[PDB]
Amino acid sequence: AEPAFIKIEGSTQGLISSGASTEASIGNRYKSGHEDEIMAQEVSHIVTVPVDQQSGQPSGQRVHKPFSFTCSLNKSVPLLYNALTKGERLPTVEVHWFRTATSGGSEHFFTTKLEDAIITNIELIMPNAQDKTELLKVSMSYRKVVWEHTAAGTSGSDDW
Amino acid sequence: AEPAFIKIEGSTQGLISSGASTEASIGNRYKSGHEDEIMAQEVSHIVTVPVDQQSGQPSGQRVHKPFSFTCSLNKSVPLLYNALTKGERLPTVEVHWFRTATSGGSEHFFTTKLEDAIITNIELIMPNAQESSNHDKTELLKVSMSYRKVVWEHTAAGTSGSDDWREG
Amino acid sequence: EPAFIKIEGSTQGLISSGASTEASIGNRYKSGHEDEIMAQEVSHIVTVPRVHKPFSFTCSLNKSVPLLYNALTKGERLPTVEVHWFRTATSGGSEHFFTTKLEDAIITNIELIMPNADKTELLKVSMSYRKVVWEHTAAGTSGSDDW
Amino acid sequence: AEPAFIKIEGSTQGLISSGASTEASIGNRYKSGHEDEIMAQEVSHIVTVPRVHKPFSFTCSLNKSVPLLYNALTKGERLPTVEVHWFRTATSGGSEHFFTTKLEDAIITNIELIMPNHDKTELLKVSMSYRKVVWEHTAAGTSGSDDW
Amino acid sequence: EPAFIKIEGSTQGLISSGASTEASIGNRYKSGHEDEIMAQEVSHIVTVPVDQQSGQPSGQRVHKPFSFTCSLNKSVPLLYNALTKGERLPTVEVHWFRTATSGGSEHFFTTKLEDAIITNIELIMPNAQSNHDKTELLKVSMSYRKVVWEHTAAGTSGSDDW
Amino acid sequence: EPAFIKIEGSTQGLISSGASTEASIGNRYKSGHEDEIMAQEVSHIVTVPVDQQSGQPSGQRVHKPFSFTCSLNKSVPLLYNALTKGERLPTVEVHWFRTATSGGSEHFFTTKLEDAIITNIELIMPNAQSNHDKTELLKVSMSYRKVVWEHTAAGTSGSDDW
Repeated sequence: AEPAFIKIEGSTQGLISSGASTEASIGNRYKSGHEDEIMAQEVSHIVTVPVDQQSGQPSGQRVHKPFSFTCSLNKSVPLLYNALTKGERLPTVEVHWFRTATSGGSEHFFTTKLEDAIITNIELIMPNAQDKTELLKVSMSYRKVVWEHTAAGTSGSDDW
Repeated sequence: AEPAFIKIEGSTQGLISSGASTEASIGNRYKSGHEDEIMAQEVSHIVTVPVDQQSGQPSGQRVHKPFSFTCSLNKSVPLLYNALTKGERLPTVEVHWFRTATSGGSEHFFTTKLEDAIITNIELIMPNAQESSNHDKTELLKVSMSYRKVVWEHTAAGTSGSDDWREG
Repeated sequence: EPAFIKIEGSTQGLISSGASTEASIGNRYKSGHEDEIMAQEVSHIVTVPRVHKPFSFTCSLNKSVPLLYNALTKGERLPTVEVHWFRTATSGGSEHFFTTKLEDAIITNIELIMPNADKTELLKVSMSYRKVVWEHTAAGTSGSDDW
Repeated sequence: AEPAFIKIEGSTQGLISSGASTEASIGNRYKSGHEDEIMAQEVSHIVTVPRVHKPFSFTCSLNKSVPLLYNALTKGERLPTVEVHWFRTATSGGSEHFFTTKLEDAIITNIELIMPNHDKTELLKVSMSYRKVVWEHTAAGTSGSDDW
Repeated sequence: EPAFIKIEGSTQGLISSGASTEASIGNRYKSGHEDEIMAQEVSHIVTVPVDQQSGQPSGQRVHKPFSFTCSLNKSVPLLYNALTKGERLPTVEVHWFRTATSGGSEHFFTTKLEDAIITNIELIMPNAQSNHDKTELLKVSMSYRKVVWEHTAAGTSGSDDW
Repeated sequence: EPAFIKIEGSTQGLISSGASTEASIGNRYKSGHEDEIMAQEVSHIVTVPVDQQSGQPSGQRVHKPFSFTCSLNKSVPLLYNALTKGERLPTVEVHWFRTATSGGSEHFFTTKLEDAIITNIELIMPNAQSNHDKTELLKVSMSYRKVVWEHTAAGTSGSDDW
């Protein structure tokens, strides 16, 4: 699995992801290239339609569930706690997905964009220290999401 | 090897699986042959008959449960979200199952067809880089759907079956 | 080792016909039990607070599967479903040593799972029945009960 | 871990465990010595207070007593004695019998059969209530008991 | 590095007597602690009732059972007797061990219970599949009237009643 | 990568005093952090309630207890004292570490709690089968009235009240 990279813009704190993937921020895990992006080691997101469970037809509108990414303790974490606790809305959250390319390197092939996100949950876990880093799960609702397969040219979107 | 390939046609978006298994869509995992089919790494489906008591035998209408497949982030995924969000009815979903053949190659031996499918759930999960435990693995997209009719076909050996998922 | 299941249905006849032939299961073909389903798992519970619980076996996508769905969805009762259990014997081969048969079985659940995002897809078949008999064929002991 | 051997006597079917651990019954896992006892690969048992005894259970394979065990379960046959002999590695090379658990007029309450597919040999969990249990550390002299 | 526990009840005399001898355990015989139960596991919780939203402090300390896990040793029938008869155990004393400078084991911590009562005995024997060193396990859970914690090597006591 | 926690109590003073010294933890002695507890695990959640099939932000944020896991060290009896007596802890300070360029551990993050209260202490010792060559674990959970987060290496801070 290749890591994804997330650029976060805040209404109060500006470029929250600024310097997130630098040596000062993440250490020997430094990634040359995405200095102003958080490196996401996990992502999860669900979208659902309630169903009757008997006829199989929907029993209500679609429901968006929070978008989540997991990172380590990087330079953005104190800023993310500020946003969570102060209710700061983020006008843009943009995740860039990567895969192994022909040349051998990673290529950006997919994009997920959230508009006016709000952080609803931050979960920190340090696995037992006796190659892994502490984990920080950031969950977010939003007002609109757009999906883009950049390499093949397909996009879609929806409001919350 | 043993992934399945799924052709999806939508009543609004046409051939949703178009080009899903091409190099631009999935990269090094592109499979020449199934260009207009989604590559599915997992599949799950349940059909059940109520028993309802210590009585112990069938007691009510059978219930079909949603059919689901899991794929990676391919060219159709934005289209699939469009289908989920707009309630787009999918007139045909066709699953082709594969196994190792006599000669050593992959063989198509089973087919599952859905008629008037509707996507009810899309769950995206990316496992983490856990020091070569998830080297082979990729982000996964579990797509679930209900339908109005299913056909089961063992193409290699001749046997077929079918059933309707009644509305009421 | 796998178990082998002969299934006879009151509407579709020998449901197990050709289940374990190369055309049905591929390189997993077993050239002994052509007309039996090869079961990779089996589970069954009988309990008192007697209540029998459904008998279950798990197979892959073999040629009887479309017929098993027909039985389930149509409520076809199966007059006999017979399990033959095997073990490796003294010399070197597998020997049949146990049989469980069900009488007037009914399929109540079919759960299909494809794994591994080097094994095979799995299909769990669960069944009620009206009578079950057990018989350690190798040792002479038998038992039976009604539902 | 070494397996245990259980001698089960039933009020209707007699020595249920008779020949349970012989060549014809369990195959290459045949170990001569406990021919008239079932070879148990697992055991679990709980007693708790808010006394409450919970069922004693053992796990075996498809052996010659299993069809008889289903008869006991299905008819409610009271089994006047159930005796488990526990074994451990000794100073020398063989296993030594060091513990015994004895139940009086047990009743089988549950039989759960499971067969897995990197594994070996299907498992059958037999659970039973009882009217009295005796615990005995054979090697050291201490005993205990209680009624249900 | 297992713990070693001494148990006395008001009716049965030294319940842990000879618990860790060959006659009691066998090839796992470990000299020295002959009259103590060798515990392979221990678990214990103490808690304060919460009130999550507008949080911190909805109640009075709650003690939960102290439990240890051993094998089938000579004290087990004695423990079942204690469980079944409701025998009050005036003292249960746990000695914790760690790697020392010398190469041997050093006793550095003690947990004491006063008027303990056995609340649960769960016996589980894992499948012979391999597990060349696994053995039967016995989880014994105890209530008590007072617990004392002592870091013997460094000092520092603490205690509380249930 | 283990973290080190300095704990100050309003009744017992420097509770973490000598927690990581030889008398306290043995050959796991750590010169540098003598007056800090060594933490193997830490867990902490902060959340905002939301209207599920509606707009997101409803209701007050909810801070949840901060937790750390250590072994049986010199501070444990004091930590039990704080739990059972409700001792308010004016400062809890966590220093997080990572591998540096030079090869040594570097301090890069700090988490501080103000007026902490211990709400839960869970002691669990694993079964010494292979695969368990490490020590007993003690989960200490605390609520607090203020927390400060600091990325020391990069210059970011944030904070909140409870």
